Amino acid sequence: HMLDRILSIRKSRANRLRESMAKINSQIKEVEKRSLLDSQKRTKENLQHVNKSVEKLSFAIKEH
Amino acid sequence: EGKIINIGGTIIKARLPKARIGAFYKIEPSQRLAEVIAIDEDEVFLLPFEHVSGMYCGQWLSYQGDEFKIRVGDALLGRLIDGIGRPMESNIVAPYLPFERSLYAEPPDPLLRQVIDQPFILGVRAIDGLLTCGIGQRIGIFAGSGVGKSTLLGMICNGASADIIVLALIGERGREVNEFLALLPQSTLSKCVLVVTTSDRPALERMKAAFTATTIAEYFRDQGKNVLLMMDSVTRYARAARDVGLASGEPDVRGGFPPSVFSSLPKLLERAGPAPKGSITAIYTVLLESDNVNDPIGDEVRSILDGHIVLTRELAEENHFPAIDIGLSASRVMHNVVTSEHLRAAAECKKLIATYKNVELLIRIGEYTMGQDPEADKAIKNRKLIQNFIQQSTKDISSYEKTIESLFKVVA
Amino acid sequence: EGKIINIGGTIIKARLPKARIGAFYKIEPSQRLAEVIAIDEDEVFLLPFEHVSGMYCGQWLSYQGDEFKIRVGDALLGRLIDGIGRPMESNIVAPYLPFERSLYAEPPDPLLRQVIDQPFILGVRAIDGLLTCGIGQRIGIFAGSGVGKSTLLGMICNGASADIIVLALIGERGREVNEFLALLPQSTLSKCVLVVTTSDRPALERMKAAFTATTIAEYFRDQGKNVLLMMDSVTRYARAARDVGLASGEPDVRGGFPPSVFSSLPKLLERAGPAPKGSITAIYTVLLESDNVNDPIGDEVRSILDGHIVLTRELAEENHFPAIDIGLSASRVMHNVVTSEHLRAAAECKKLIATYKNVELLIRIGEYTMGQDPEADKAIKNRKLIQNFIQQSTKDISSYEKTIESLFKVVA
Amino acid sequence: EGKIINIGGTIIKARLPKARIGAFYKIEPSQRLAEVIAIDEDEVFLLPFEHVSGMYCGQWLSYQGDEFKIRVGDALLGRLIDGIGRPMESNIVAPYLPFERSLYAEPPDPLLRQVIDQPFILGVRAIDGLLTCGIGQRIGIFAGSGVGKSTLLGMICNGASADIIVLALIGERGREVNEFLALLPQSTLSKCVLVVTTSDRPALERMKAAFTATTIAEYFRDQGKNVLLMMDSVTRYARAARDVGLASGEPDVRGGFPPSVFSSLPKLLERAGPAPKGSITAIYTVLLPIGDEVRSILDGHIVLTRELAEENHFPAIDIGLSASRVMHNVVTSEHLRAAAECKKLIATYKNVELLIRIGEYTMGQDPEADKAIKNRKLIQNFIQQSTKDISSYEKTIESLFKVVA
Amino acid sequence: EGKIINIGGTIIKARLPKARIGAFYKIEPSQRLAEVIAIDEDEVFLLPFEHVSGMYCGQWLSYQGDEFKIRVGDALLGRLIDGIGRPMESNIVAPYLPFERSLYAEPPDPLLRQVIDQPFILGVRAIDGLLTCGIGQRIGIFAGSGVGKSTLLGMICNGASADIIVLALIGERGREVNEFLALLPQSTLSKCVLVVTTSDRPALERMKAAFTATTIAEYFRDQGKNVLLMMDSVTRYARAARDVGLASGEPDVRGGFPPSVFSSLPKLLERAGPAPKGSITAIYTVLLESDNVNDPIGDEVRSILDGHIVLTRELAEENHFPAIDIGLSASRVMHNVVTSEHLRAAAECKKLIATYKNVELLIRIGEYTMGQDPEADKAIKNRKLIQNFIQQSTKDISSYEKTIESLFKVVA
Amino acid sequence: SLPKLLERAGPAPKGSITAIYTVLLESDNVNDPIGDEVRSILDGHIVLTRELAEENHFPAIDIGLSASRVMHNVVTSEHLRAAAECKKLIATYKNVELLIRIGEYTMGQDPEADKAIKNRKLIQNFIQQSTKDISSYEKTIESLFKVVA
Ligand SMILES: Nc1ncnc2c1ncn2[C@@H]1O[C@H](COP(=O)(O)OP(=O)(O)O)[C@@H](O)[C@H]1O
Ligand SMILES: Nc1ncnc2c1ncn2[C@@H]1O[C@H](COP(=O)(O)OP(=O)(O)O)[C@@H](O)[C@H]1O
Ligand SMILES: [Mg+2]
Ligand SMILES: [Mg+2]
Repeated sequence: HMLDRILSIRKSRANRLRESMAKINSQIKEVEKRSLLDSQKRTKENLQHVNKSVEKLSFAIKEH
Repeated sequence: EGKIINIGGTIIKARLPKARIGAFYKIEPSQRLAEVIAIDEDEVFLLPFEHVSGMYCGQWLSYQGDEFKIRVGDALLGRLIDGIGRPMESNIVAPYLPFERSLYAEPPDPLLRQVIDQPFILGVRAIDGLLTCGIGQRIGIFAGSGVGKSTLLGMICNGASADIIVLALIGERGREVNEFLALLPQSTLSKCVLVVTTSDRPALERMKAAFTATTIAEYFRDQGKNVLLMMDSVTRYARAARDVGLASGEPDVRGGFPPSVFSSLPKLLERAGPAPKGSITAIYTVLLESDNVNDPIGDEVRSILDGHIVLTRELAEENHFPAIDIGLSASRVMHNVVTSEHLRAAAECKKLIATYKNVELLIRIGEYTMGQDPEADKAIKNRKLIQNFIQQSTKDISSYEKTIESLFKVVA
Repeated sequence: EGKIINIGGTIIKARLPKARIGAFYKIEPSQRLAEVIAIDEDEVFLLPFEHVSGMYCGQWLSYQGDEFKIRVGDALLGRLIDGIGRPMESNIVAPYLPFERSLYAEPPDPLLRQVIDQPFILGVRAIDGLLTCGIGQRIGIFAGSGVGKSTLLGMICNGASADIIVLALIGERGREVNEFLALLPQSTLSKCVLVVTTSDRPALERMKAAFTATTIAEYFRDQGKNVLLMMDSVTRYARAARDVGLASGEPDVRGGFPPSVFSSLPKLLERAGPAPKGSITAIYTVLLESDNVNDPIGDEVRSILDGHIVLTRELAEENHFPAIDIGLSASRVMHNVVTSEHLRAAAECKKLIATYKNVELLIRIGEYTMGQDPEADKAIKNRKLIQNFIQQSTKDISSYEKTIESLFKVVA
Repeated sequence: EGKIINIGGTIIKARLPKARIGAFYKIEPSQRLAEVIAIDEDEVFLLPFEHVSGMYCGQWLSYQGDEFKIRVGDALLGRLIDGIGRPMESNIVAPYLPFERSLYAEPPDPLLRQVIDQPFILGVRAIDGLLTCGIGQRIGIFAGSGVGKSTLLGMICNGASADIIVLALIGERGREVNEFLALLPQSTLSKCVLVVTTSDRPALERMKAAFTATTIAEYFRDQGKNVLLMMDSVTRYARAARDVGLASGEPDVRGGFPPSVFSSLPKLLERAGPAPKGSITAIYTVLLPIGDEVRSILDGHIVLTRELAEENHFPAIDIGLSASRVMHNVVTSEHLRAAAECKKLIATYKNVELLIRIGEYTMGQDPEADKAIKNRKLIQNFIQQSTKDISSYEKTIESLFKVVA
Repeated sequence: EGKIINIGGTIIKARLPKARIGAFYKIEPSQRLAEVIAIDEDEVFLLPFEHVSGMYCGQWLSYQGDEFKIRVGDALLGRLIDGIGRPMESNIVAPYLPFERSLYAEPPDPLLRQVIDQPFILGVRAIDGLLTCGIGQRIGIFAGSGVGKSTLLGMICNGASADIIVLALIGERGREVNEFLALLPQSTLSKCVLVVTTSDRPALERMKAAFTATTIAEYFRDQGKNVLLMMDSVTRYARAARDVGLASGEPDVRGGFPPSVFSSLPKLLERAGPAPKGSITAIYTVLLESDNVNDPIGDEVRSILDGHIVLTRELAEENHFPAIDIGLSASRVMHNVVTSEHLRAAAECKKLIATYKNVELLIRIGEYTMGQDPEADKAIKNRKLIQNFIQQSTKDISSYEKTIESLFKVVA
Repeated sequence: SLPKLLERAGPAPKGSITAIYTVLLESDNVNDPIGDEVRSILDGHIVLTRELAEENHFPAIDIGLSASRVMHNVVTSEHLRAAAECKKLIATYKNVELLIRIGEYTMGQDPEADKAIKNRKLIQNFIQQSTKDISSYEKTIESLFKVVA
């Protein structure tokens, strides 16, 4: 029953990495941006890493 | 004629020699009604519904007839009727109702109930373009609470292509019936018949209201019109029939429901199909809960009807009105109702919606770009016009040919 | 001969002595019949053929025949019959049916039944390829409500090549008589008896239609030809037997059901099958009350039939039509009717469908590399060829040679 | 007038001809009484109120009535009443009571319920500044255990613009009646008429306490007076009527309750509304199975939560998930839209306090949550006050209109 | 005065015409007593005080009393009493009890009960620092089997400061009467009355020991001093009364329990509490059927009792003793008793326990950056001080000032 | 009346009856009342699951749910040790199965999990057997010794 609680952390980790993606995408327009695209690149590969972490954990509920 | 012997709480006994079954009686001091459900040698069991605590030993009964009837006639267009078959209002004198029908009739001969081929124009672009009704199809809308069942239901009432509408609100409270029959205008109520009963009424009347509305619609069918019956909340009919069956004394078999509920749903809502003279298109509603996903009434209604609409809560949480989940919902008589080019267009739009759900969960995963799947890209670029085709405001009523024209637009 | 002393809604009690159990009687101020369920010293408990809602206490029972028998001949080929046995077609003249026989016959001798090893072509490509039938077996189609049973019977009736086809529509949607009748050509209806009862009909006639369909099938078996008995929802027989048994005072033993249901299913489902003279191949549909295969009556019917097809909603909502789950469905003559290379190829195709179902999450999120497991490699390689072999339309009937040819093509 | 057949623990059977269901009969040597639940052809199943010991085969039953009605008059103001109707204490003598009326009266059908006007002031400044309520409106309070609802009830008795205030402590504990009456003044008690009953008392009079209080409040409704009804713990009425129902013999349907309580609770709650004689403002408390059936049956839910009561923010109501359904028919449009914008000014703080718990949230463009941070303390001392802090209706309006600035 | 007609397992039935209820009779051949529990108009149900060894039909009965009374008095301290009332230790000389009292008295007038204001120092740090008890509060301890109800009464009874202690050991193992006397010092054994009945004793001793303990407690209450009453498994009273009443012709209602259990338990369980002179403060151990929430005898004891400590065995599985779940337990009478800063400290560290019970998961899963939740950052830093404040040893009793000092330094 | 049927089939002062009883369960649950009672009467149980029948693992014997009471008096000590270690390999792979199906298993942490992965195919084609195949006892135990290590 606590495996349902973990993706509530994993999906909320996804929302707090795509709102931060919207932070950098809002301030790539004003500019440092080459030093600032270094942060969205680690953000978006982690957002792909977090989205992969949900779809193998939301599919892991059906296996039980 | 006969006197009460005992009161067993919810069921009474009375000595009446050679009393028949199905009859209904007046308690002679008051004006109260009660039917017969079981016959012994001289001492018949007898089910009351209104009031029990005003009863003696030796209180008299009064005969009316063999089977309970209702007064049906062509003056019912625009009347709030009790579920037992009486006009509720007192501001008008009850008009000329000449005919005399019973509540228990039978469906027609199955070799006369023939195949349905014509479409039932509905106004909603989602139920009529992608899914399609037919004149004689019994739709069942499976909704929750707070998804927009009543707004869609008034959209059905207003923009339908029917001649006489017959509503039936079985278990309600007065704010909801006032909110719902205040929601549809006088041009709707000039053809509409209202069989309204509320949750404060006893269980026998909330059970007989479905029979009453079906009998009114059978009468307006037998003159040869396209009647549109709308039983609201067959769940609450089922709760009323559960209470009547358990008060009669009957072992529950599935989910706390007696066998009488499961055997009385088909002989209720098998009457509302095509006929050799006119036809009745019925549309029932089931309130599905998150507490019981099993819900035996929902499964049996899905097993009796033909074509269900599912209103999901996710499509209400994102603003997608009407909240019809296409692909989770379907109609059975569509492949012999619409043309072939519309049947190959509507399948491709549903396949585009399902493909878009898959491709959004594969595009946020990091493993999609444009070019390596042709079926994906066309769904990607047709997302917003498919969403402009499905979504429809309350006061935007479309015609059938405009729906098919916009559908042929939105597929290619 | 005897009066009535009780009417209870389903079972009526009659004070008439020396009544043989199984005999039937006529309520002589009417034209309705009743059959003796149980007796007492002089107080029989009997069950009416029509409804019970017009009866009273002192009402006589005149004596009729000692056992209810239907009339059967060769002139039933091409007719519409009820569950009692009397014809539905009024405009078609009454046939001359010279023979008569009772509905309760014993199965053949278990040594005179024979091992079945000739394949029965169904036309459905998945059943023929991966599963397969034998001329004489009793296969069953298990599904939820609205998953694809009736469609698969229509597909499997256009595909089958029997001599006589006896179709029983037991407790089903009364609209669908003309739809089953309009998907059949005339040269098929010239050899087809059609026993139709409807979900509105009372708990005896919806119970007794299975035995008259099986009796007509045994008649055309005893003429010496291989016939096909397709029965639509034997679970409606199960619900009717539950209601009659619980009205007759029997304990709940499993899931709502009395033990008389579980004792009366095997003789019905066992008098079909092989024989010393001819054979009847039976195909029963089973309506699982939720979307689970481990329903009480679904498990009880599965432990009696020899071969079971499981349709699941998870493939209906993916448009994987037909929804035949290859895993949970199996045939108990598969290894007996067919050659060894077909059996090897079918087993390998089933195994590589399973090993694709092992992997597909790693494909979805992009993790599975190519060359490390050849069984999963061949699964991923031949997926699209399999799911062009598994899906087929209702109009696509494929002969057995092209089926096993494409099966060898797809297994590699 | 009838001998007692046998004793079945909590059910008496008697041999007496022609009695109605609900007629209450009299154990004559001991002065106890017992009402009818079912009749046979000559024998009668009835059930006692009190304890059943001391009874034998052949005790007599005096008739003395055919349905139970309460001796109710104008002189009941300021007295302690049992759920049956007789007084509690013997220090005071029972005054003159001319009338008596039965506990049953049919409510009007819901198809023609009246319009609500005329704002009714309760005294707590939070709701009549934010979630107002009219005269004939019946209100449900959904509170918990240890949330401080007793002080809330005592302070909406104290400061209400009603000429009569009727409350029914139906099923309360032993100490809790003195715990409640310790926080009512004498000027309030000389306006109250109040029914008490404890869990000692039998379930039969513990369910007739509700009908007694509703009937007395209908009596004071007919004299041209605005009257307030309170029923504390409707759920304890529900469990009492449950115990009476399946003590008489009835299988249950939902939860553990028979359908008799589902036939009696809309009958008990559907009445007591906006009559033309000056009407009856009902406040019904439900603690957190049938709360769905109550919450869907009357207009206006007020929610008290432990998650808010763990701090010192009293009255412990949260406006973000409670609303009285009739405000546009009660209060003006200026007050309504100002109250609603203060509601969404509170509701945006809890979605931005959690974002200022973490160090990220700034100003610059968010016109709804930047106003909550500065104008927080005027909100948070507008929507709370002490037990004996009264705030009249002609102060909370301009106070709320200087809160919005 | 009558003959015995049958012997059951628990019950006797006799022919005593016009016998009262409560009137106890002795059996003329065999010296043993029995009291009347039901009437059946000629034929009475009696309940015997002992076993049924030799009980022949037609065995006589003789009138002894109209109700059963016990001998109480001030010369009862330091003694052991059974459920009937007689002393249980036999090597001692029999005392002199002056007065007699019936076991069925009435609770005090609710308008004359006092107001609970001052604390009852209990001894355990959790039920002093977090759920403070007042003098006159009725609390109950709710747990399953062997979760620690009797061990917590040992911890309370060891560090109790009451002027007189009545300990009722109702329907439990004979072994543990010496284990309770091993943790009673002489200063609190010189003023304690143990009413002990063992689980092997017959039904009405186990049914009337609760009434005997409450009668003794009301006697020493009416002398004018405050008294601690501690019942151990009042559920043993409840199921003794279940086995008595349910075998006396009385229906199952909610758990096997008759209505008489739910009629006689809220009268026993409420005649404690405050009073015009003196105050009984009561601690009722309650055993639960399963560890579920729908217990028909645990829920209504939870409802009619002002304060409850819930022991859950999920904390007894991680060896966290005492297993008090502070979120599931409450004390309605602590806001009237303690100071305001004591309330703030109690609420703050309950909030800290509730925070760490779900921040713990995202410490093990490596997702917790320090500082982003400061309250959780305060619930991780003070985890060890809390978990030494909450659980303590059995022999570790602590005074009230140390508990409030340690509470303040834990919260700060 | 079920123990006075099932107890008549066992060892005896002259002759013996070795009996094999097929037991159908009212669902797939083994805690059917008849399944539970006949499990508490008989001297060994072989529980066949439907998961292994759906995975085309035939015969579908679930090894963890199965037991044989008399085996420790029948087999040698070496054969009992090899049987226990093979059953522990099967249970180890059933532990790590969903973890490698999701995709977290990288080769190298556990010493027993790599042993399970390596001997997976040998264990599978030892347990899986065709219908028309029979083995002798010496070939069975030598194939057990070859599979287990
Ligand atoms: N083989 C199939 N191909 C396409 N659609 C199908 C197929 N089987 C079922 N369906 C869909 O299901 C509906 C009919 O289902 P049906 O088999 O009649 O359910 P039931 O078994 O409950 O009678 C049709 O509307 C159709 O769209
Ligand atoms: N405070 C405690 N400290 C340590 N162990 C305890 C404590 N309470 C209970 N236990 C353990 O749990 C078991 C149950 O104790 P007991 O109080 O007899 O439970 P109950 O009386 O409710 O059946 C005992 O065997 C004991 O070892
Ligand atoms: Mg079908
Ligand atoms: Mg103990």
